Amino acid sequence: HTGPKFDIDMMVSLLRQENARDICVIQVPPEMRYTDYFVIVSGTSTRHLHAMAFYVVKMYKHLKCKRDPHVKIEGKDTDDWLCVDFGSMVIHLMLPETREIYELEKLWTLRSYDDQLAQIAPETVPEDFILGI
Amino acid sequence: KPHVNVGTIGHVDHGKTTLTAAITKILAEGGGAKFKKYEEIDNAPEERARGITINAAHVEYSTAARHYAHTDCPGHADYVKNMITGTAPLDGCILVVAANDGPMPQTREHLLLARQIGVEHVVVYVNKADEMVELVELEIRELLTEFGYKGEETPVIVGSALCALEGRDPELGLKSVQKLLDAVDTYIPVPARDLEKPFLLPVEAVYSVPGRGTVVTGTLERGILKKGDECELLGHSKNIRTVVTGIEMFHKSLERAEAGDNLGALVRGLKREDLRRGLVMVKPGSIKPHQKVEAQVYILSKEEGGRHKPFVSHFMPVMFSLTWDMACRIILPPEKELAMPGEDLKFNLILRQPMILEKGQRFTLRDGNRTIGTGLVTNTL
Amino acid sequence: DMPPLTLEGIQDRVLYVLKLYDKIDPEKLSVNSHFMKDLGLDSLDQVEIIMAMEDEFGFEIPDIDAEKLMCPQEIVDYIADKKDVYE
Amino acid sequence: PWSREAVLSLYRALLRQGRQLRYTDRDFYFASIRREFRKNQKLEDAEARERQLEKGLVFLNGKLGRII
Amino acid sequence: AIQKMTRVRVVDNSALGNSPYHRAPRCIHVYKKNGVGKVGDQILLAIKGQKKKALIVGHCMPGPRMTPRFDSNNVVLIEDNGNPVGTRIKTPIPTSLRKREGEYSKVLAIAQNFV
Amino acid sequence: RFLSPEFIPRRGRTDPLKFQIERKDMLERRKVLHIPEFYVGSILRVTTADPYASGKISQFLGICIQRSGRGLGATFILRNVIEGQGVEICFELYNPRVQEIQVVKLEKRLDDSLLYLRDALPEYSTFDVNMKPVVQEPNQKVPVNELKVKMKPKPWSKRWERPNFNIKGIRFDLCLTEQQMKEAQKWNQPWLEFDMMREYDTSKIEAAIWKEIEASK
Ligand SMILES: Nc1nc2c(ncn2[C@@H]2O[C@H](COP(=O)(O)OP(=O)(O)O)[C@@H](O)[C@H]2O)c(=O)[nH]1
Ligand SMILES: *P(=O)(O)OCC(C)(C)[C@@H](O)C(=O)NCCC(=O)NCCS
Ligand SMILES: [Mg+2]
Ligand SMILES: [Mg+2]
Repeated sequence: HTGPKFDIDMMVSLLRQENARDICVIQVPPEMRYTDYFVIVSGTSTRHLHAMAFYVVKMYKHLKCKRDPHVKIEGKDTDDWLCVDFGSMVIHLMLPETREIYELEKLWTLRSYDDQLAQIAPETVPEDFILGI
Repeated sequence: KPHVNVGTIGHVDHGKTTLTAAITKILAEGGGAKFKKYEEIDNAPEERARGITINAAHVEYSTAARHYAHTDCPGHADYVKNMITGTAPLDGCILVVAANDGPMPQTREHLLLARQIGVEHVVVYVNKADEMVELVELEIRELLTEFGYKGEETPVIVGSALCALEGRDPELGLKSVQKLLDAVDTYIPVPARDLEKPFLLPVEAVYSVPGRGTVVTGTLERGILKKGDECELLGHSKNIRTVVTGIEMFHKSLERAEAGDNLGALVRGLKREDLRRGLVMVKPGSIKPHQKVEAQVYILSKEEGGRHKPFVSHFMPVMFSLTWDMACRIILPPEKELAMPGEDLKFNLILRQPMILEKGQRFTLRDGNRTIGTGLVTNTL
Repeated sequence: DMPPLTLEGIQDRVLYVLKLYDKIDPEKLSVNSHFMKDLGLDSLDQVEIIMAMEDEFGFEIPDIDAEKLMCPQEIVDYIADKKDVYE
Repeated sequence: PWSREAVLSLYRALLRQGRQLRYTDRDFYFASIRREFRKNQKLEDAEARERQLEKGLVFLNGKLGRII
Repeated sequence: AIQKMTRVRVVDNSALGNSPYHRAPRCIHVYKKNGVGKVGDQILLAIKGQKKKALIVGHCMPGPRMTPRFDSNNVVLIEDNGNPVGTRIKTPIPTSLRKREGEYSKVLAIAQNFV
Repeated sequence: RFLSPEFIPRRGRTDPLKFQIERKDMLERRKVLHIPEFYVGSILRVTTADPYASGKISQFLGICIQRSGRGLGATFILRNVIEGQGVEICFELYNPRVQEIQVVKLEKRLDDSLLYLRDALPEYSTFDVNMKPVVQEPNQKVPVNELKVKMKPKPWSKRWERPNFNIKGIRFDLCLTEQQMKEAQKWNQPWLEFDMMREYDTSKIEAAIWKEIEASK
């Protein structure tokens, strides 16, 4: 049981040996009440993504503390996007296609200041509440 | 106080753990180091790394002459895993033989793998002696000759492990452990440390800056990096001659590199397309890739999570060494039909492409996302 | 360590880094042609070039002057301030 | 932009941080910052240049999230 | 509680949700043993002459104490796969969505505000 | 003196011992976490531990709209419009999960409940998430906001115009008509002001609670 713990340095190196295409590991501050560390990794094919996700979870259980809760992989039915949540780490397995459309790194580095939030504007009801054509 | 690692080795019920308890017990009288209970040593703490679970008992005893670290294992299957993986490498070893049993073909494997761990200095102890004792002693010298040791200079000490632990025989039990203490202080008590060997760098990352060139990062284990050194990169049938320009540590320029440090090698006049992970950084003419390799691989038991069905020759697992991944083919040695789980034996495994494999290069064999074997290179053919 | 800062040797190492760059090729590259116009490089492109000079000689380039450095000849003159070459 | 200096300063400063990267793939980080500064720029109005610069400035700070 | 024939609000940057239309989106079906749907539950939508699956994210009916209570019925459009069609969630989502059983991680990933 | 609403018990057939038990438990918790004097109009920022995360800290700011419950389970509800979404959270006072309660702006409104703020215009419930606390001298009368609020169109969550709600903080003139007002008057119940056995005096009760509290400290 005793030895290596579950943390970024071990987890990333663990990913890299399965030919992780790109890795973005993001430190999340405590005010954003989600996780300590956000991770995005890309893949070559759909079956390659399953390979990685399933290795990571398998290795997790090996080094897992007894009281450390068990984890669930998400989106096995999905083609392009797979996600696994740990205690204080969150990982997203994607094609390059879905990276181009989600821009998860941009959202989490700069929150309210991203381009995607700028295009969309809040809709307000008119004064006296009368619509005109 | 110089500190080295030394570990017990031998057949089951040869009083290995009793000696381990005894050697710390006598030192407790003097108050040299912290001692553990015999029953405490019986229960080995669990160590988990690289998908391999091991019950290794570690006891720390400091003799007056030098500091020592000691390792104990409950089982033979536990013993082999420790030394093949080399989680805690041992400079010396103690071979323990029972008076009633002495040498046994099972104990042979213990000394046979000792050739592969690069240890050629051993200590023999005889226990359970409560002229027949002297009869078994001569075969041990002959046994060590077979492996490649010279049997004559090996120290063989008469005593009883239980006598030493209970302190009932000062002339037998006590005199034995002090003789063992003196024998280890005679044979390889001082550690071996040199950096004369050419440096090997498995490339962890390939990093390119325009107007700077490719930076390749790796952890040192042998050798020292210097600037302006003409160097060779080899791997995946790609061999190119180039020169080191800069070395990077803590994002600073440094002339000299040290083992156990992750250094960033700067190279010029090369393309990022050619330079990928899986490449190895060495001096030219030093080493060459070996396609066919002899190695002793421990096949994992069903208990840990190894596969239930034993494999036949021409089986194709996945070979993992350094930073490179490749699949291979295992041909089983003759007289054997299949290789059952929980049993370790030497193989001739053949890689798809010629890839570098040297002596003492630890590896794990895999099938997709599952581990079936861990092994160490015995010979390059 | 003291390297001999020969003006000719300075020129060689300056053109060495420019041929290392992807955008510009040695065919149209010359000692006297400037980056922005002649070699057809953007302002952001320039920033990377000066970084190449930054780590090579190991002396800091302030952002105030980095702007005016738009020519290889300007550079070989600028780095001549580091160690005065006459010849 | 707000200042022609400020944008070139920002492009410089960001790439300096890229050297200090530990876990994140450094080739991708550089590629991602390059293309951002390319396709967005060369075509903008005066008012939105105040916003896009600020977006980069909070990237520099990394207060809300820092890539490592 | 969002049941059959309930008007909902699509809180996404998705084109389908934010498109101007004569009908508000209606809850066709609730994927629960009993018809009532609380937060985290999946429901089927009739928008713009098509059926679409959606995740309930906050509602007007009071819940457990420290859990937030919204003033509109907010849903996020999702594919059958589980992939959200939209890219961003402007509106805050409750944090409770995390610990609940199912595929919530992706939606959390694209959300900005937690309340 | 100010006694927290929770301490004064409702009319019941509950034995006094049950209240004594609960009071002791409440008072212990008050020592650990300072409970500020706040009113229904006041603005509060509450910091809590977030169980859905690994002990990360959540703060929420909003205007109090109601304060209810008795004993340990006593509660209050905070309202606020976050970036174009109305949010209401009910908080337990004696929940161990809560880290800190601060009074950002201590004021009373005209009426004791503000649930009508849902039907009021959005801006009346929109409060800045990051605002500086504004403090007054200790021996000052608790300030009252005499704001009346403009409303949305007449379909409301409840019929506020009816005298049972007795809302004094709504600009009725703006939204309603005279005939609607006289229609609402049909539900007046004028005897109810003078019903003598309907009243609940807490004078002696509060006195005994004070005696317990001064003993505690
Ligand atoms: N008579 C005698 N018995 C011994 C001695 N050392 C160990 N034993 C016996 O060996 C048994 C324990 O074996 P153990 O040391 O656990 O085996 P190992 O750990 O596999 O070497 C006990 O039942 C002891 O009686 C000895 O010096 N003399
Ligand atoms: P350089 O000479 O290629 O040009 C500098 C510039 C591209 C950074 C910029 O000043 C420019 O010419 N275009 C302004 C449009 C723009 O997006 N401004 C930068 C805001 S981040
Ligand atoms: Mg033993
Ligand atoms: Mg209603």
